[PDB]
Parts: sequence; structure tokens; C-alpha cells
Amino acid sequence: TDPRAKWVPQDNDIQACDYWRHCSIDGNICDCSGGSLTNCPPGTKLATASWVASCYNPTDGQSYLIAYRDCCGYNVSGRCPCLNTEGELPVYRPEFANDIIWCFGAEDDAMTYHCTISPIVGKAS
Amino acid sequence: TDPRAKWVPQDNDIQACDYWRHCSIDGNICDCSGGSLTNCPPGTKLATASWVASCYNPTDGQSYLIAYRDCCGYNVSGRCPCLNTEGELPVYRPEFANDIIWCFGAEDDAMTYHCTISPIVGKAS
Amino acid sequence: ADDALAALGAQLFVDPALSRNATQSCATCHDPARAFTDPREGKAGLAVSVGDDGQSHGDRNAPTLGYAALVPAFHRDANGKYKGGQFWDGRADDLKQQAGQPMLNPVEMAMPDRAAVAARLRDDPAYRTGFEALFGKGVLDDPERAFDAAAEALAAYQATGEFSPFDSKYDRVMRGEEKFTPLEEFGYTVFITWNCRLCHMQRKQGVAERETFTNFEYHNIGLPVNETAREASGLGADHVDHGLLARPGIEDPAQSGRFKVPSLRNVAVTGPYMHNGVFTDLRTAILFYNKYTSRRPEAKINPETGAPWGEPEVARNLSLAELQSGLMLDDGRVDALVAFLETLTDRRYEPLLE
Amino acid sequence: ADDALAALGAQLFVDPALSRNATQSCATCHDPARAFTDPREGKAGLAVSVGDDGQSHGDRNAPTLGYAALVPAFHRDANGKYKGGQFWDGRADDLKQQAGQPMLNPVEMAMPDRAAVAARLRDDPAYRTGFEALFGKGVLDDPERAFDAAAEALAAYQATGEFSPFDSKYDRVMRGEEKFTPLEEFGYTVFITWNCRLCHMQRKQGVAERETFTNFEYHNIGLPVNETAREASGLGADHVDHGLLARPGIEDPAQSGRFKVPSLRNVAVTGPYMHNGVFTDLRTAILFYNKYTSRRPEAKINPETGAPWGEPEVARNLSLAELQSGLMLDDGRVDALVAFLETLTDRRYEPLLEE
Amino acid sequence: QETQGQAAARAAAADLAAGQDDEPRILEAPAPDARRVYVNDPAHFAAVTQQFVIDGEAGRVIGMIDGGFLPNPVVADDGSFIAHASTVFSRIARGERTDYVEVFDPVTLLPTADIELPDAPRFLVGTYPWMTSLTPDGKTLLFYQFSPAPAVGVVDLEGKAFKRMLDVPDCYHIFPTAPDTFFMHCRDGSLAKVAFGTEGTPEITHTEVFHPEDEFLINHPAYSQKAGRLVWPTYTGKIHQIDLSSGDAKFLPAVEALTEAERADGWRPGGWQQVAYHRALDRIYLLVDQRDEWRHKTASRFVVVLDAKTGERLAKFEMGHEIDSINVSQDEKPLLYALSTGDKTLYIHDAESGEELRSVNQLGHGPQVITTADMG
Amino acid sequence: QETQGQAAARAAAADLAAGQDDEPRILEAPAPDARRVYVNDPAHFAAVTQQFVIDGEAGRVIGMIDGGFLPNPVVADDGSFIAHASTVFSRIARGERTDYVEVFDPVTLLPTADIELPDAPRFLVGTYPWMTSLTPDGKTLLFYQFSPAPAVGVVDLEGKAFKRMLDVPDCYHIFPTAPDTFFMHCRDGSLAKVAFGTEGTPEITHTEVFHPEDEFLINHPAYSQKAGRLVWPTYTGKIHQIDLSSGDAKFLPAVEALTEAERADGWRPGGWQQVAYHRALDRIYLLVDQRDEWRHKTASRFVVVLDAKTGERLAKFEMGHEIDSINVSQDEKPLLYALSTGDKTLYIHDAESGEELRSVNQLGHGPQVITTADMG
Ligand code: HEC
Ligand code: HEC
Ligand code: HEC
Ligand code: HEC
Ligand SMILES: [Ca+2]
Ligand SMILES: [Ca+2]
Repeated sequence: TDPRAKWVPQDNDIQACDYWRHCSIDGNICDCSGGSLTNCPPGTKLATASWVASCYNPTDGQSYLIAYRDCCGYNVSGRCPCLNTEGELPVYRPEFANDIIWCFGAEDDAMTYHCTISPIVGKAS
Repeated sequence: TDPRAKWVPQDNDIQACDYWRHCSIDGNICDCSGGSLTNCPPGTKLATASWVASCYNPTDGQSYLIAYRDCCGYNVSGRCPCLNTEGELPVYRPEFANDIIWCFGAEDDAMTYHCTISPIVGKAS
Repeated sequence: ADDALAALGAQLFVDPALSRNATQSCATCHDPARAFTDPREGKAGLAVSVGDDGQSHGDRNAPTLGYAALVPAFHRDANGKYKGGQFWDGRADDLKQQAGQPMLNPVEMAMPDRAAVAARLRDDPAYRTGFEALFGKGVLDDPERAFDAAAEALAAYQATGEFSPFDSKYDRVMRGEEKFTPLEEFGYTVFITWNCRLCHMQRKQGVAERETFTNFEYHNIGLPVNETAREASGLGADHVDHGLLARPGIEDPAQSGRFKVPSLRNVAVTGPYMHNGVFTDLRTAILFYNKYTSRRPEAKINPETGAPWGEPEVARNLSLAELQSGLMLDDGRVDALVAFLETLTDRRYEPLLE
Repeated sequence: ADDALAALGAQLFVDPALSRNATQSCATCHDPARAFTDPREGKAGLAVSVGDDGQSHGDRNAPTLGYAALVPAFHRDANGKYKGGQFWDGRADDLKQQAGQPMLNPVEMAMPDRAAVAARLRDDPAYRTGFEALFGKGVLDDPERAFDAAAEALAAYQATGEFSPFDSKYDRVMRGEEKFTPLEEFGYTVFITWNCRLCHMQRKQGVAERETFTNFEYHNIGLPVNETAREASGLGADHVDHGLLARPGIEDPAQSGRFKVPSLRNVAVTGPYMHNGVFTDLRTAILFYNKYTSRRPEAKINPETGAPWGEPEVARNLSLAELQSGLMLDDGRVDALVAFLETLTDRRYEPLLEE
Repeated sequence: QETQGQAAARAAAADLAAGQDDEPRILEAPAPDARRVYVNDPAHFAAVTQQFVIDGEAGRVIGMIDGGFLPNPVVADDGSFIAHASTVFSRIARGERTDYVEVFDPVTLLPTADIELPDAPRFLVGTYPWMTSLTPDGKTLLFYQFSPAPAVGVVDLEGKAFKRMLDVPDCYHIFPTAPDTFFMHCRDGSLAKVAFGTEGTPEITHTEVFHPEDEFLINHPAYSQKAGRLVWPTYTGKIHQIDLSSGDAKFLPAVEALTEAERADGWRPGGWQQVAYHRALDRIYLLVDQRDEWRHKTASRFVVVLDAKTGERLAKFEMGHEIDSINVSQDEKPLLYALSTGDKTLYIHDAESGEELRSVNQLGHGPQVITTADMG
Repeated sequence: QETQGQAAARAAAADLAAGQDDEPRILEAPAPDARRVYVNDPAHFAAVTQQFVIDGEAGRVIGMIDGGFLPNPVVADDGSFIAHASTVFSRIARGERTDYVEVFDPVTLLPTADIELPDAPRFLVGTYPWMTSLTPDGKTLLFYQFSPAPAVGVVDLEGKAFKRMLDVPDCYHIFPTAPDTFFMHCRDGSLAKVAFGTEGTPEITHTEVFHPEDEFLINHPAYSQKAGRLVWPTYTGKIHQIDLSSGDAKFLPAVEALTEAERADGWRPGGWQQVAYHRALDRIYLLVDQRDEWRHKTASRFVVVLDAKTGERLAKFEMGHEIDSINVSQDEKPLLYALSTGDKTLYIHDAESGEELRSVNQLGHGPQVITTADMG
């Protein structure tokens, strides 16, 4: 609620902006548009490209690499907007930069942004 | 602020929803997007078609015919939105309907809606 | 005196002495019983008027004189549009410059020159008294003074309350004196929300103190030749009526085929319609506009002939912006428009409506 | 027992008596000194292996046995994705079903049949002891029990920590014992945010207990034939290696040209790469993938030949969804990926990393 | 009491902690049922717009559909497809215009037909549901045109082809009765029946005038095609009912949604979709509130319910919010949907007690229209 | 103290009372001047976007330009035109993609070019102003491409045609210096000078490295083309200054926007356009606030002003609002522009006192980029 304050993760609601996996998301939470925490909603196309962050999980005290991926080919959802930047770096370090529309490799060459999913790919290092 | 109450006109601010000439306006006031009370913003196209309304002016106690004409060929301005319905009739009485996009006869066959103007064309009767 | 002047013009307006063979006067072609237009049938119907020689026919419809006093003098305004003047093509600057022209026109009154007119005036004791009392002694002995003085009185006559009464139904309704019917009011509404008001309203916005349902502009609306009228005029089948471009001093080719917007006052009683009397019905005049808007096949057909309207006499300079409005007039709307236009008939001409 | 069985297997693995002219053991083609691969030069370099008859060559590169024990047995999962098994085309169901095949294959060890294998084991008193204490008496007198038993033991031995020690730098880093250099780290970050993670990671999401950088699936990535290898194998110019489809049972022609994702562990020291050993250099194997993404004229060109990558052997069922990423690897990232993949070298083969 | 976001949170936690794998994929929507409800967002005349696909039961957005300038949504009664007619331009809001119909699979949300409409024929107006309509076989989509004249467009879904424009008189709205027949509402006060073939001039037959010139029928009537019941309120709250199930219009007793005493206290319908109709219960629902006569497009805070057959009031709900649009689910124990444009929120109510059960918010920029499918 | 709405009403009334006519027409924007300011609304990644042309002096919207998905605006310094690179799809957000550049007249706002970009090459990213750039002669637009690899597009505005793509090293942003030369910032921490022509490999020279790997330079540096001054803040408020006015890169000494004490207490730059540079006064302006370290895209409430030759603090303004982007008019007595994404409002400040003078609100859904022209 103080936007300038240290972000504080919770592990009890995935449609809130303080959910732990959302630590470096930029756009819209896909669960809020008929998708799920890690699946695109019907009609959209799943990017193969991603950007990563190391998010701390307050449930088991561990940190996880989240490789965010976009759902593309639709106008932005508008529901459950979120912008977080834990570990987020400027564009010249693109693997960690979240301004970018990571829609590359989507089917049908979809490049418009709709929402973002937050799957785990591995532990932090 | 009470939306269901009688409309009460004023003649001191053309950018307010209760300015006297906007008694049956539906969309946006062009004055707030580079136009003026009775001119279209640059880039846009002026319709020939109109819907009409009888609007009571509290300054001189007369009633005037406002032929509302749409400026077209741009996305909606988003500025000073307004919906009034003084003497407004259903679509089957089209000269007095205001849900219609009166862009007909605009240059280039421009048909998208940006904002409306409010020029007097008559005395009411 | 402004009253005297006009009273002198009332004498001249009905005096056949102003024509060569004394068979006609202004009132012959601008009949006060038919809203100052020509009730006579010539070889092309009432489309065109027969001159003093009993044979010659002009090439244009004789307009009303009603309300022409309100028309401002000829001028190009700041948006580059020519405004006002007199004649369908504006070739006179005003009512005064106009009044001498029928007099000397061989296909109209057909007097041989100003001197001849002066000789005709000088031959009447009331004109000698009337003229010299207002323009000074010896006025009728000078062809130029005399002729100029006859124009002055005619113009002053035309600018009196009798030519422009402002007592139609539309006028009494705008004065709060009565109410349109439902059909009539629908018509007005259609008139001020459809493209008409872009041409047949004085102002673009605001209220006019003395509305005459014309912004005084010039427009080509792409009318065809009137075949028969053109045949009677004898001007030849190779002729083209260039409208305002024909005014001396106008060189802009963009003005080819453009004609002054007529006042719709008394329109119901002044048919046939347009500069060349091509359409007899008021309903047809209105439906002509549908040809730029409608998709239905019937709008390609002139309902008075059964055939395609016909190509424009002048194919360039159409006012397409105004004419291509994108909305067709159904019959319910045409009916209403007729009904409302009937309410622009002056009081005295309401008997004619039937 | 689980101990003894594997100790037996450890004997058979390095025992050349299992080959027709007894020139050859598992450890000849699967050399412990080179991460369980073939260091020997045949007619096609190190692309394919020479059999026991001194002459015959295979058509496929000899893979690492290292970490092969983590591969599930052959199956189709719920997505209709066949997964697992042994061999590049998965034709063996697991390590045991596999273990027999080399011994009886005439281009490799080339024994004539199970009975001759039993006849060789039977000739060793140390084999009669071990075999009979594990599989009971008379095992080596029955050809089918003895061959089966030999497989059992070779499979046990492959499932030891000798073959899967999880002691690569990458492991040590992951256990908080050292750290990545910046380049290794940038290589790792690239690996997990580019298309590689879509096949060279155990799982679709989450964290694996024991990662081997492969999802055990089957994919055609559009590799050309290796001609020198294919000539050496003598299968003929009109032969087409159908990858998985050639497994008996598979009939779906959508499986033609699809091979098993190899574990990337020890990749740095086990070139040449891919099923036919067509690329000498690790760098070339990474660059191959740019062919599906890049536009530069250099991306159609194999830097080892100076000529076009090639026509695919099977030009259909390509995994274009994963391969067309829309993103070309610049040299920095190829340097980075090389770097990171070296960190998947088991400790004992880190010395090898120099050459 | 546990939210959907919360449940999701535990499931993910439990997968993670059990080592369950799962492929990130494109979801499918659940199968079309009675409680599915579609909400359209005209977006205050914006050049691109969105449709929201919602499960009424859970109160969850299950999908979404993007659209152009003032699209008209249709939904097939049998759940077999959804569709809209839409409009786009080569440079956002300017350049060459393309009108088009798109048909979508109702669980994949993928287009199955894209059918272009020649000469930019669509009527651009604030969304009225019955300006574009499906025939009851579902093989034809009929759309209204205003410019240059009232006409009707016939699109063949089955063959994926625009066929032709029907010339009509001065009439508004399209209410289909058969595979080749619909009704309109004409200026004079009649309905017109328009029977059409695959070619020729259609056969058009007027009814008598069924209301006066000074009585104003709204732009959002409810029409149950499976009942053949048209339910049409006027500005004051009186209710016309037309029975078209015979294939001809039989005009039932007009009813009064408000009582003369309420009407004299200024009770009046108001909003956008001011009326709904439940087929099974033969029941009418109407947005009403106290207002001056010319605030008819303002939000209302009450819904009255009445019997259709008798006209007797069954209930009067206090909705608790500013409501602009209503509709119901057409199953038994129906939900009552109350859409607040201002709040951008669908409020889902029990249609028996008029209690609020749950809500779905952030529904675009200015959502206006609610569509259900009568699957019974 | 009378507003613009109030003046216009008062004049309308006198026109009415006087009977002053006028023709309803299409206005022209006043002529481009120092106090013109453009605002762009990426609209939280929406597929269609809006630019607002504002007179900073009056606080009045004087025009708008529509755009597609994440367009990049530019503004010619002489006022002679404005232009953007933009992107549209055959069906809203889907189907065939076309990338193009449009050049508008600055007072009619009419397109004078529409140049198609082949193979959909633009970088789709949260709008960074220096990812598309005019050359100092106004003849050439240069745009960045990310995919499939870093490359720069070259578009000939005078001939209205695309010329070629440029292969570049792993670099980002584009800072033109000459008709045929620009600079880029590369991943190794150097600058790269790119000298190009119509065809052939361009001559690409790296500068020396000017910062370590773990100092982060923001995505929104200020670059005055007419001073050749590149001004690049880091996450901490350390400010790099590079002088390019010689045509080669001369590294100036660094300065610290924030004191050691303020740093110790958590003060940091933050927001979107976090920095501005006024050429004539040689001053730097920086959006700063007290924040945690990974909150660098949050809004800020303070601006620090400093001298760019010395690093001496001149002033610390309290802005009164949540501000995401700043910029200044390039005249004397310049205005300081403060844009609030959250409030969708441009607050206009006197740059000398930091006093709020006036504000323009309702600037789309998420306005983020302020562009001015240096007309001096
Ligand atoms: C002797 C006791 C053994 C054992 C236990 C194994 N091998 Fe080999 N091997 C060779 C080649 C060229 C391949 C790939 C061939 C193909 O795909 O058809 C193999 C494969 C294996 C596997 C499968 C590994 C996988 O990851 O899929 C296993 C478990 C295996 N081998 C064990 C080459 C040779 C030889 C060449 C002369 C000889 C001899 C052997 N192998 C012997 C054995
Ligand atoms: C025999 C026919 C005839 C006679 C005689 C005649 N007129 Fe006309 N009048 C016309 C015709 C036809 C027009 C339209 C001519 C044209 O535009 O070329 C006309 C046009 C005019 C106009 C221009 C009106 C307008 O709206 O443009 C005025 C004024 C006028 N006449 C007045 C007079 C006066 C005054 C007299 C005599 C004192 C007169 N007319 C005699 C046939 C006649
Ligand atoms: C942009 C110009 C323009 C528009 C739009 C226009 N008119 Fe006219 N109208 C004219 C001109 C010019 C004439 C004389 C043309 C000619 O005869 O050459 C004319 C003639 C007429 C006449 C014949 C009058 C007479 O005395 O002959 C009628 C009636 C008329 N118009 C009615 C209408 C109606 C009704 C509409 C629209 C609903 C309309 N007009 C729209 C310019 C216009
Ligand atoms: C969708 C499948 C897929 C993707 C994406 C993919 N690979 Fe592979 N990779 C394979 C398959 C299958 C093989 C074996 C191919 C064959 O031999 O026919 C392979 C082989 C390799 C080999 C040779 C290993 C050996 O033991 O011979 C290396 C090294 C490798 N891949 C690295 C990468 C890197 C680095 C990336 C991306 C940055 C990548 N791969 C992306 C499927 C994939
Ligand atoms: Ca006439
Ligand atoms: Ca190998």
C-alpha cells in the first residue's frame, strides 16, 4: 500500500500483487482472465521466450527461479494488474528485464500482450 | 452529482457536463481535445449528419436547437465524457436518438467517434 | 420619399410601356398572384418565359422576387466562396444593377437601348412628375439618368414589406403564435438535421433574425439539361450553361456550372423547379437529392419521366461533400419535407396551396 | 546383494570374452576414461564405432552411459508423448532390455547367439561362483537364464554412483559449495530463458531432485545425414534412419526422424555430437539451432565445413514450435552457453576439459 | 469463504511440495452451460473492445474475446458457438474500413469462420442486442444497417458467406422466428414480418399499430426466441408482450410494471438493458428507480419482478448498487445478473430472493451488455 | 483565475448575444513553440494508444495522434514535423502484423508519409524514447530491432522509404550525432560508435568501458542532440555524463545527485522518465524519493536540480504528487513537466521555484512519455 516500501511476499493468494511468484511480473496476472497460475487462457498463444527472477517463497523459506512467460495475440486483459521489480535489470541485461514483451516463439507469431504466467523452472543460483 | 435528478443547466463552463448546450450530448466534449464549442480538433473529420435537441438556456430564458455533430476518424478522446438525454427518443425516432454515431457525410468516410460539438442551429419550435 | 421612390417603382413594375411592343411588364413574368413568377405556358411548359416578341424563350426559369431584397450584394467572402448578387448566376451585383437588364434583353422586354426607355418614360405625365420630384428636373431628358432612375425605383419597390412579408406559417410558429402539425414538425427536424440546412439556411450556426432559407452561396448540384426548354431557348444543342463562371470578371474554372442557392420561401407555389425548370413537382426536386445518397434502383429514376435523371450539364464542381451525406430520404421523410416546405408559403399565397 | 550384483556387472563390463573374436568389451566403446564413450578412430573419425571384426562400422554415435540410469522405462505419457527407453530411438525398454543387444549385434560384439555367450561365461570359474550365488545353480547351463542374468548384472552396475556421481561444478554450485563465474552464470540464465529448457530439463515446471538435462522425450531437430559415417556403415545411400518409428510397435509416421533427448551432462567431453556424430565442436552443435531463428547468411552455414547445414534426413515431424524461438544466439551467448555446459562436467573428467 | 485466488494458492503449494509436474499450456474453457454469462464492453465508443466470458456459478472470468468498434455479440442457444459482427480499420480509427463476422468455438475461443461484409454495411450505434441476430436453426446471422437506408444483411454461417442485403421499410430491430423469417419494429407503430428466400424480394407484412406515437418503446427489449415472446417496456414502465410462437404476432394484454401511485412518485425504468425475461418461470424482471422523466439512461437501484401471464408483482429487490443492465440464467433457480457500468462489475444475484451471491469486477472500461444462452 | 472552460462560455454568450456567426470547421493547432509538450500513453500495453499534444503555457490539449501497439514517438527539434513508429494487426491484437512509420504535419496533424517497415522489425517494449531516433538533419529515422538479433533500421523520411537494416553488436538505444552516425550503449559497459551508409558493413568503434557490471544504468537517459550531451543516471543517482559534441565520446566526471547521508537513509531515483536536462542552463533534474532498492519503477514525489558542470545541488522540489516522468521546456524561464501515470495527469511546474502552475488531466489510461523540442 506504500508503493515505495520493501515488497513482502505472501503464499496464500495468487490474484494479489504480493503473491511470492509475482516478484518480477509486469502486466497482468493470467489467472484473472481464465488462465491459471501457469497456463494461458483459451484463445491466446504461449510464448517460448521468458524473463527470469529469483523469488523467495515464504512457505518454505527457499528462493525460486521463475521464468515468466507471456500469453499473446490478444489485447491486454485489464484484470489484476501488477508491476513488481525484485532483481529486475535494465534492457541491456534482457534476461532479467521485464519491460519487454516476451511473446517470441508464440504460435501464429502472436506478439501482442495479454497476461503473464509464473511457473517455476529451478532453485536460485 | 445525483444522476437520477432533473438536469439543471448552466452557462458559465463549456467543459462541464451541465453546460446548457450539452442537454442531449452523448460522448465527449470536443473543447477538451483541441477543438472548441463548435469546431473539430485537428486531424479529425466533421460529420454533416446530426441528432438534434431543444436546450434551455438559463441566461436569456430561451430554448435553442442544438444540432449535435460528431468529429470522426479518431479513437474516442477520453476527455470530459458526458451523457445527457433531455428530450432523447428511441432509435426508431433517429433525429432524436443519441446512441447513434452521427459520423455520416464526414470526409474520407471517417466513421469512428472522437468527440462531439454543440452548435446552435435554431430557436426551438 | 423612400416611400415615394418605391411608389414610383410600383407603377413601372406593371407598365408594359417598358417593353418594345408594349406587350409586357415585369409583372407579366413575375406575377403577384403567383408569388412573382410566370404562370404562362410556353413551348417548354412553364420551365422558361416568352419574351415581348411573343416567340423568343429564355434559357432559365424565372425566379420569385419575394425576399430577394434580403440578398446581400455580390462579393467573395473570407472563405473564398462567392456570395449574393442577383440572377441564378449572380451576374448582377444587386437589385439596382439587375433592373435594367430585362428591359434591354432581346429575348425578354427587348427595348433597343436606354434612349428608347427614356422616350417611353418621358411620354407619360405621371412619370415626368414622379421622376423629377425625386431625381430633379430634366432626369427624363437624359437616357442614362432616366434609366438609372427607373432601376432605382424598381429596386426600392422590391425592398418593401409587400415582397418580403414574413407572415408564413413557419413565421407564426417561430413567433409562438401557433404549432406545426406532427408531420410539419417532423419535416423541419429533418430539414435542420439532414444536409439541406448546409445550403438553405442563412447562417451556419446561431439564429437568423430574418431567415430566407438560403446562405446566398453558389453550388453545382449536377442537374441535367432541360431538353425541351433548351430547344425552345434556341441557344443550340452545343450550348452549356456555365452558371457563375459566365459572370464577367469570374475566371475561376472551379465556378463552372454553379448557381445561386434559391430561397425556399414560397417554394410550393413556384414550380417548375431549378434554374432550368426541369422538374415540375416539389416532391421530385426533393427526391433528386436522393440520387447521391440512396442505393435503391428507383433513386436513379426521375419519377416524372420514368427514365434515368440524366447526366449533369456540367460534370465538374459538384458539391459532393454536402451532397454525399450517406442517408437516403424514405417516403415518410420526403412527405414531411414537402409538408414543412409548404409552411414557407406566405399568408396571401395559402389559397394556392390547393 | 545389490552390492554383489553390481560387482559382477563391473567384471562383465570390461570383459572382452563377450565378443566373437574377444577383441572387445563394453568399456572399449564406453570408455570410463572418456565419460563412457568411444575414443577410437574409425573410417568416419569418432562419429561411429568399429565392431569386433575390425571392420564393420555402426551408423550411430556411441552415447555416454553416464546418467543413463535416471531414464524411466519406455512409455507413452498422458500428452501422447512417448518418453524414455534406451538407445537413440528408444528400441530397448530399459537398461536390462538393452544390455543384451550389443553382444548379439554383428556390427558390434557379434556373438552368433545366446548359447555362445553362455559358453564363454561357463568357461570362467569366477563366473560360475558369482552367477550361482546370485541366480542359483545351473544358471550358466541354461542359455536364456544366463544371458538374462548377464543383462541383469550389467544394468545393476550401470545404476551405481560411478555412472551418476552428481559431482559436476553445477551440482556443487547448486549445493552452495562454490559459485559460478559471471560467464557460466550468464550461460545458465540463457539456458533457462531460451528454448533449451524446453527439452534439456527434467521437468515442465518445478524443481527436479536429480536433474540430468533432458526430459527423456523424442524430437526431430532436422539433422542432415553424416555421409562419411553413413558410407562407413554400408547401409546404402537410400537408407533413412527413421529414429523412433523404427522401434518395433511404433507405427505412427509422426515419430519418423525423432530421437531421444540426450542428457547434457559431460557434453563438453563427449563429442562428436548428435546421433550420428555429425558435429565435431560443442560450439557447432549450439550454432546449429540458430538455423531456425537467425536471418544472417552465416546461420545457414556450418562453420566446420563452410557449407550449408544440410538437408534434414527426415524432413518432417520437426519440432518447429520449440525450435523457432524468434531469437538468435549472438557469439556472447554461445560463448556463455559453452561455458555453462562445461560446468556439467563430472569432477573426474574436469582434467579432460582442456583438450 | 475461501476465494478462488486462495484455493489456487494452496493447489500450487501442494503441487510444488509433492513434486507434481504439469505442462504450461493453453487452457480450454469449461463446456457451455446455463450459468455461463457473457458481458460486453463497448468501452465508451472506443475503437477496440472486449467481451468477457464468465462462469456465473463460481463468479469467474473463464475467457475473453477481443473486438473492434461497437461489435454486436450473438450467442447460440444450444451452446454450439458464439459470434459477433465487428468493424476494423487499417490504421486504428482511420483508413480503410473492413466489416466482418467472426464465429468462435465456445471452449477454444478460436475463430472458425471470418466472413467479410462488403461495402462497410454495419450500423454503428451503442450496442443493442437485437440489432444483430441468429435464426433459430443457427445457420444464419442477420444484421441491421442504417446507412443509406434501413436494410438487413443475411450471412450464411453454414457456408461462411455473406449472401445479400434485404430492403426493408423504416423499421428497427431484428427478431427471428424461423430459418427464413423475422420481425422488426417500424416507425409508425407496427411490427413488420419479413419472409425471405435465398433470392427474390422478401415478403413483408405489417401488423396493426400496437402503440401510440407519444408512447416510447426502449432500445432494449427482451426476446425469448425459444418462447417466441417479445417483452417490450415503455419509458413509463408499461409492458407490451408480443407472442410470435405461432409464426404470427398475437398481441397479449399490455401490463403495468409500476402502479399509478408509484408512477406519480416518479418511479420509472432506467438504464441500458432495463428488462429481462425468464422463459420457464414465465417471469419478467425490470430495472426501476425514482428519477425525472429524461434521465432514462441513468443507473437504477431496484428491480421489480412480475408474472408475465397475469401482471401481478412477485417481488421488489433493492440491488444495493448502481445497476445499468440486467439479464438472467434460463435454468431453474435462475441467477439474476446486475451489471454496473460505472463500477465495471457484474453483480450476480439469486433471482428468487434477490440476494447478492458474488461479484466479478475489472470488467473493461464501461461494460454494458449481458448475454446468456437458453439451453433448456 | 478564470478557467479555459469559463472563458470559452463567456465568449460563446457574447457571440450569441451579438449574433456573431462562424462556420463549424476543422481547427488547426497553434504553431509549434517551446512550450508545446507531447504526452504518450502506452496504456498499460494496450493494442491501441494515444498521444496528447499540449500547450504547456495555457495547460490545454491542442491535439491528439492515434497509435498502435507500443508506438515510439519522435519530435523534430525545429518544429517542422512529428512522427512515430507503430504497429497494427489485421484483427485488433491478432493475425497479420504491419509495422510502419507515420510523419505528421505539426498543425494539421495530417499524415504526410506512411512508410511500411518490411518483416515486422520493431522492438516491442515498454516505451523508451531513444529506441527510435531522428538524425540531426531531420532526414532520417532510426529504430531499434531486438529480434532475431540487435539491429538498427534506417528509414529515409525525405524519400519516404525504408533503406536497410544494420547489424550491430550487443548494444541498445540510439543517440544520433550526425546524418550518418549514431552511438549505442553496449552490454560490456562501453559505448559503440556506428558510422553507416546506404550499403556495406558499418564502421563500428567501441569506446572504453565507463562503468562496472554491477552499476545499473536506467532505460531512460536524457540526451540533448543539440548539445551532444548524454546524461545517464544509475539506480543510485550517480550520474554519468558523456560529451559527444566533438563527434567522439568524451567522458565527463561523474556527479552524485544524492548526498551520502540521503543515500544512507534510502533516497534513490525512481519512476519511468527519471531524468531531464536543460541545454541552455546546463542543468540536470532528477525524480527521487525514499524507497527500497528494488522499487525503481515506482513513482517519486521529489525532484533534485543540479548544475551539470559542477554537480552542486541547486534545489530540491517537493512536487506535491506521485510523479513517474519529467522533462523541461528548452526555452528561458523553462517549465518543468511532471507526469503522473497513476493520476493520468500532467502537472506543469515553474522549473526555477518548483511551484505547480497548472495541470492537464484525463490523459488516457497510463500516460508515461513526455517529449519536447529544442527550438532555440
Ligand atoms: C556391453 C556390455 C555394453 C553395454 C552394457 C552397453 N553397450 Fe553400447 N552403444 C553403442 C552405440 C553406437 C550406441 C547407440 C546405438 C543406437 O542408438 O542404436 C550404444 C548404446 C548403448 C546404450 C543406450 C544409451 C542411451 O542413452 O540411449 C546403453 C545403455 C549401452 N550402449 C550399454 C556402441 C557399443 C559398442 C561398439 C563397438 C559395443 C561393443 C557396445 N556399445 C557395448 C555395450
Ligand atoms: C419575359 C421574362 C421576364 C421579364 C419581362 C422580366 N423578368 Fe426578371 N427574370 C426572368 C428570368 C427567366 C429570370 C432568371 C434569369 C437568369 O438568371 O438568367 C429573371 C430574374 C430576375 C431577378 C433576379 C432574381 C434572383 O433571385 O436571381 C430580379 C431581381 C428580376 N428578375 C426582376 C425583374 C424586374 C424588376 C423586371 C422588369 C421591371 C423583370 N424582372 C422583367 C424573366 C423576366
Ligand atoms: C450544397 C448545396 C445544397 C444542398 C446540400 C441542398 N441544396 Fe437545394 N438547392 C441548391 C442549389 C444551388 C439550388 C438551385 C440549383 C439549380 O437550380 O441549379 C437548389 C434548389 C432546391 C429547390 C428548388 C427551389 C426552386 O425554387 O427551384 C428545392 C425545393 C431544394 N433545393 C430543397 C433542398 C432539400 C429539401 C435539401 C436537403 C434535404 C436540399 N435542397 C439540399 C443547393 C443545395
Ligand atoms: C525441442 C527439442 C530441443 C530444443 C529446443 C533443444 N534441443 Fe538440444 N537436442 C535435442 C535432441 C533431440 C538432441 C539429439 C538430436 C539427435 O541426435 O538427433 C539434441 C542434442 C543436443 C546436443 C548434443 C548432445 C549429444 O550428446 O550429442 C547439445 C550440446 C544440445 N542439444 C544443446 C542445446 C542447446 C544449447 C539448446 C538451446 C539453447 C538446445 N539444445 C535446444 C533437442 C532439443
Ligand atoms: Ca420556379
Ligand atoms: Ca557423442
